[PDB]
Amino acid sequence: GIFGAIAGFIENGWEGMVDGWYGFRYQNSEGTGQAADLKSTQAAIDQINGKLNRVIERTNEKFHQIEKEFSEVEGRIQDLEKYVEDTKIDLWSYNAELLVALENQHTIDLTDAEMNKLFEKTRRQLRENAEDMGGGCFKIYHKCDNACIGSIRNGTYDHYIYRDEALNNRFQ
Amino acid sequence: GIFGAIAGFIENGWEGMVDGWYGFRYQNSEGTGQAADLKSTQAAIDQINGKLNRVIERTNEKFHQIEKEFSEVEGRIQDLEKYVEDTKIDLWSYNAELLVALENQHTIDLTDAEMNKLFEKTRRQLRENAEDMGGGCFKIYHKCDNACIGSIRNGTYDHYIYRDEALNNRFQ
Amino acid sequence: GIFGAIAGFIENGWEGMVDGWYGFRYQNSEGTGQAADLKSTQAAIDQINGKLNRVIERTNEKFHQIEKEFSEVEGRIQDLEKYVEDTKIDLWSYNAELLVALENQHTIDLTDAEMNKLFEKTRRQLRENAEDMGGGCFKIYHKCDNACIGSIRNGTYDHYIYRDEALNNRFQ
Amino acid sequence: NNTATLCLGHHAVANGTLVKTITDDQIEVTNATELVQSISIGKICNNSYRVLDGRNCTLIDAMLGDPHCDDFQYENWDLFIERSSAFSNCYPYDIPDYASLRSIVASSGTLEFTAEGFTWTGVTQNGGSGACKRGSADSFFSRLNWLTKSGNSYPILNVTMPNNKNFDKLYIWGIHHPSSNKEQTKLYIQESGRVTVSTERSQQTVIPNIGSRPWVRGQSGRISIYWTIVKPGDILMINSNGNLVAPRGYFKLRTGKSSVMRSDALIDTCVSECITPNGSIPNDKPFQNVNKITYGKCPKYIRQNTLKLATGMRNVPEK
Amino acid sequence: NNTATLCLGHHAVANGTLVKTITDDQIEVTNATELVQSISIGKICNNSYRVLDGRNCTLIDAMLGDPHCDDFQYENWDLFIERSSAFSNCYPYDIPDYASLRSIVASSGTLEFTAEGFTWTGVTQNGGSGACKRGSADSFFSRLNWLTKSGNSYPILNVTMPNNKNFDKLYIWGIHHPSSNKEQTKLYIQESGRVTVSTERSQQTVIPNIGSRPWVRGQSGRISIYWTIVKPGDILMINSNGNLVAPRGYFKLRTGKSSVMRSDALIDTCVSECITPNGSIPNDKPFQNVNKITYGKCPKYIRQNTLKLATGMRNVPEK
Amino acid sequence: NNTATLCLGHHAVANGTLVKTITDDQIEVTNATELVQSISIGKICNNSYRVLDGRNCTLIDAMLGDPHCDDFQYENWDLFIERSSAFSNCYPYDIPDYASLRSIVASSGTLEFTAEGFTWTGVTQNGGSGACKRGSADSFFSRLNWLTKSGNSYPILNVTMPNNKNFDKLYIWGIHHPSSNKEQTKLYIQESGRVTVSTERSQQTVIPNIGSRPWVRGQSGRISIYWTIVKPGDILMINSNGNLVAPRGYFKLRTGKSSVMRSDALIDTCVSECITPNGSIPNDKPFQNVNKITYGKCPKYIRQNTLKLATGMRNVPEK
Ligand SMILES: CC(=O)N[C@@H]1[C@@H](O)[C@H](O[C@@H]2O[C@H](CO)[C@H](O)[C@H](O[C@]3(C(=O)O)C[C@H](O)[C@@H](NC(C)=O)[C@H]([C@H](O)[C@H](O)CO)O3)[C@H]2O)[C@@H](CO)O[C@H]1O
Repeated sequence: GIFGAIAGFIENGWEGMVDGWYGFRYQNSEGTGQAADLKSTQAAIDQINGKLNRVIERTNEKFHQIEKEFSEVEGRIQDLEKYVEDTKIDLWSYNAELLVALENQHTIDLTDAEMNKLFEKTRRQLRENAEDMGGGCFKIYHKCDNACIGSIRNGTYDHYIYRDEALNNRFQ
Repeated sequence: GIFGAIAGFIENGWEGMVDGWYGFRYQNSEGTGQAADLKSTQAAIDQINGKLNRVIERTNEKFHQIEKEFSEVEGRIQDLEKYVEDTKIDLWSYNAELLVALENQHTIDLTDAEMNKLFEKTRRQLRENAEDMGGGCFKIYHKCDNACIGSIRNGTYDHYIYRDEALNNRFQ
Repeated sequence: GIFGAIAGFIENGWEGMVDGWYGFRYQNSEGTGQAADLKSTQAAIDQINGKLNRVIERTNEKFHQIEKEFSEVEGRIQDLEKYVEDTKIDLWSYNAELLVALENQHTIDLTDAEMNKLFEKTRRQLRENAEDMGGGCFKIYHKCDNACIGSIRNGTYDHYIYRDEALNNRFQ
Repeated sequence: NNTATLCLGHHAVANGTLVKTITDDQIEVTNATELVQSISIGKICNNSYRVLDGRNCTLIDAMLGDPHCDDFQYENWDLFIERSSAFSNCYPYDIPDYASLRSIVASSGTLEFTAEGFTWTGVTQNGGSGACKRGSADSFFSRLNWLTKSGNSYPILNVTMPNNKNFDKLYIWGIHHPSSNKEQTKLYIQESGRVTVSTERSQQTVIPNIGSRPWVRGQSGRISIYWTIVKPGDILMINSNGNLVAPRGYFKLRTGKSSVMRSDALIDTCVSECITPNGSIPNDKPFQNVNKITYGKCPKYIRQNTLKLATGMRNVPEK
Repeated sequence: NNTATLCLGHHAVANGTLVKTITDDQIEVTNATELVQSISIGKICNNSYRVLDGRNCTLIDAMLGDPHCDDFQYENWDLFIERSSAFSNCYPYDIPDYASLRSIVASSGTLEFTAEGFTWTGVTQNGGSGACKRGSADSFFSRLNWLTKSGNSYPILNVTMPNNKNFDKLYIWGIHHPSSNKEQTKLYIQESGRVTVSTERSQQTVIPNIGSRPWVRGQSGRISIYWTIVKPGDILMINSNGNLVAPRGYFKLRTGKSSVMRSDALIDTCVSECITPNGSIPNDKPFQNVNKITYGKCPKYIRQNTLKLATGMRNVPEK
Repeated sequence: NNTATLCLGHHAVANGTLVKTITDDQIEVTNATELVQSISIGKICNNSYRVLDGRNCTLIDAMLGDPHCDDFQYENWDLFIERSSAFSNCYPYDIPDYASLRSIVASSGTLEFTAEGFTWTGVTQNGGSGACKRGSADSFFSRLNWLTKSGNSYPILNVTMPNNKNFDKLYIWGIHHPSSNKEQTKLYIQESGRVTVSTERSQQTVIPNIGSRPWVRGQSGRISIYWTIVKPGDILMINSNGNLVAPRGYFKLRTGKSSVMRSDALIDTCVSECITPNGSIPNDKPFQNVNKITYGKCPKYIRQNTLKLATGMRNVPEK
């Protein structure tokens, strides 16, 4: 997308991730783990369901219309009937083609932005206890077990607790 | 919002703020205060007024047209006159709905972006004199009376003046 | 645009720069310089080439259509023939105006974004070796000649090499 | 204090307004403005355009010259108002392709009448009827002329009216339909009636029909109304031998911005550049749900009765 | 360990689906959904709506009352299905403005027939023909009535059937065209036959024509069918001196949601709110490419046969 | 030395072009491209399509077979160009629903003619006129045939022409209108003229009208042109007793991609797949403001004379 996160500073996706659209991965004192982030995945799938509900919220009921096929050749008024229909189709064909183009473009944009939103959210929590490694990866400068990683996932990481150790590991 | 500022990392707006759209709330040695920014407020109102001039006041002038209401039933050509009018009303109605949709979805995005731009604008000023607390808030690590804030508001805060004080408070 | 890089935090463009759409301007030990970034340029050019090819893909092949100009005054059916062609043109006219409005508003945005992306891609390389002066300018705190700046363009700047030097010059 | 806190943010309001977007069907914003003009004044405006009230007269009754439509003899309009409460108080008539004549007269936007002295030889003019009383005594349509036999015989008529003017002349004419076979030979002598209007480019021949129609204020007969446009340089020519409802003259056609509208609204003094059957509406908004029939500088009609365009950010108040 | 790596990412798949965008024509996403309904069931569902198969009868054949369309005398419908294998097995007839009558009947959605007593003085009713057998013996269109002279003379008939009911009556009538000059004086006595239907708001006079037409199941003559609608309060009137095909009564008009459709599609039990000439289709996708002719709650037809809608992010797998 | 300063940015141009956006009315970008085709070549190209110069002939004059349109007897086209400087140099004629006939011939896209030997018993063929000179001597429309009485009487003509072909036959015919009463009995003996062309499906009966018309190259008469299509298997039958303008044969109708256009443009050698009354235009753009009348692979007409599609970023030059 336009935010350059998906197919960008995050080089590629994860076929291993099967339980969410956006998640984490890590390595620490208690091995190496993967963990989806639901709130972002829920923000993504709500908007797509919104689009799909908006596109699929109405089909106009229509009854007695003009004749759209003929057997003989009549002349003047028969042309107008074919023309009115031919014009109607072209305009809806355009309206359908543009809608697809705009919507799909917005889909790849809002999915991308949500990938980036999560990154800035995770950064903001870490404060001065981690530096951006690039590739969509952080480097936390203290021992961060699964209990520690879990607080980040659930939006409850206190930087003050690990500030001194990390701040000392960064500059020595 | 697609940038994740409004209804995002900023928890909520302020009903008390009645002197602008975006703004700063601060705590310092001289107490606590509030003030609305005029520049970022102006930008958003310019883009909205820009849209509102494009859509408004281009109503076309139409004079004599076909009949759209009939007393007697005439069959062939009457059905066409209703059908053409029916086709016109549907296509314009669609266009109206699509316009309103795209404008509103863009209206939330540019108002969201502006908030986010005002934030990064402030970070840039503060250099290494302030850390990102969270909730779109900044911890300034030096004494900052109303003059120090007034300078930040007007975009004339000089980080070198308060560096040695702040840089020491951040790392000790 | 919406991202606030072009005509936003960056003061203005560079007419000197002719060999690309985006790039760097530096000052170091071997004098000053300018270099246009090929990757980010090429990207933005592909998206705008993509737009062109979509809008200039098809033109429909029509043949026998209704009479749109008349000599005599007939009455009923001639007005309908005018009204169809009048309504047809009005709808396509609006379809053309809206398209060119959306496209261009999108064009300024994706081009603005490609500035903001290149700026960030460069911040992420430098790590803690450089601060952010303002106006899209980094202050690097170590001796970086044209070979080093060369590694910053291609995307192979190893901050570890210069870290100790830069961390010394920033905080002493 | 050796520190300070700086929190950025945005404004908010208590009573927000909901809008539709690409994703959300209902999302709350700080502000909005209406794009659909759903309400109306309830009366037609008259200072922007010359709006002419037809009253009990229809457009074609006034055109033909019905006794109760002597007011609209030379008047012109921008928008003519045909009332539902309107009648035809003259000879019982009909028109093949009625809407075409009504449309051409409406687009013309004028009813000025330049009379012409046709050379009627061997026939009496100014025929009348008891079902078309002009004040009290018997009369007929003022722009038409009933021709009948003058004494013993009805000759085969043969007039010519050359167009030396540089515009399209509109001659309104017709043919009479007697009620009985005695009435054919009584009023018009000749056994078989016939009318043949013929320009250089075309020809229109009409045949009358002797038969009983429903009782319409005394008369059990009919008069079919026809018309013939004559371009600059072309010549008019009638060829009849009975039942000829002759033209008194011609109306002056013009390609204007005029029309006709059915309405039972009040036309009171105001200013507005958009008129409907319900009345006048302001054209500041680009859409409207009042009525699909419109005239002037109007907003387009749509099925929606409201469309809230966002004029502000997303609203999210305090707790 | 004193450090910890913390990477962020998004999912990917092995077989992504391509879509179109403003910039990219064929960009691959994780997952997309179809918006153009391409396939059909292959048959018309007749539960969602009351679908009536016309079978060998056209809608106008059944209206008049063709011998092989006796089943469709009081039957009504939501969607009438005309077949390509349908015929007209009665007198050779034609209709000027045929489709207009076909529309009015199809839109009304009912062929219920209320008969009425007309005073046909001095003529014989129930006239028939060999090209319109009702079992074996000669017959005629059941809702029409062929009149001919009584004995020595054909009197100039003249009937009035007032509309005291509170709806639009639709009378079906016509005029006969003999094959030869003997037949005009044989069957109708009077030399020049004529028919003149006339309401208060209109008139419809017709003249027959004596001449040979092609051999249609024995008959070399014709019958031009017509129709007249009468509004509440308005009176019906006929005035003929020959060649009158009398009306038996009137059909009940009603502003319904009905229509007619040409199709050779099977009509079996199912449920679906959109019916085409190819059979019913589901109305969940917004567009369709099955047919431009439609009935019911239907998607809007377009020329494209497929338009995928991304329902997921851009897909980028591992190398 | 131990510092650098890396700054980033974008290019700029001296002459940025202006464009329209969702927000800003007039905003300046580095580059753009035109989507509305405003200009034209000024001449019609005729390598892509087969453009046929109609000259002083109209489509219907060439169809009938006018003396000066003998070049268009068997020729065919993809697009036909009627010139405003066109004339009819034969008998004075009119056509009710003229445009329908015009359109049918245009859509057909050909004027090949298969003649058929009709059985004209007791009448004289090749009836000519002074107002239609084929070189010098008197003549008539080549595809039509003016019949008159042969000696003392005029027999009630009767001919049939079955369609054993597998396409729609188009028979062009008409009826004559004598100037005076003596002339009806002179040329056609029979007092009351009549023509009745009829298929198995439909009929067309016409009656002539004796009366004077305006002077058209030495004639005060008229000929009303009609046409009748006959389907595979269906049979043609004419039944007249005077004033028959008989057909020599039929034209071959085809469902083609041909049309007609009123233009006064020059038609020279070049290649361009779109055609307007002002010549050919390039179809590379999606829109155009040249003319609403179009033929071939053309862009869509709109009200605007320009629409600029930005193809570069926002321009912001140095100071
Ligand atoms: C070649 C030959 O010898 N032929 C005659 C043949 O013409 C004729 O047959 C009858 O012809 C008359 C027309 O003069 C009718 O067409 C007869 O048709 C019937 C029918 O439909 O059965 C009889 C019926 O009683 C008639 N009904 C009425 C109300 O008139 C109708 C009707 O007249 C016409 O058909 C409508 O045009 O026709 C047809 O049998 C026979 C008997 O004269 O003699 C042959 O020799």
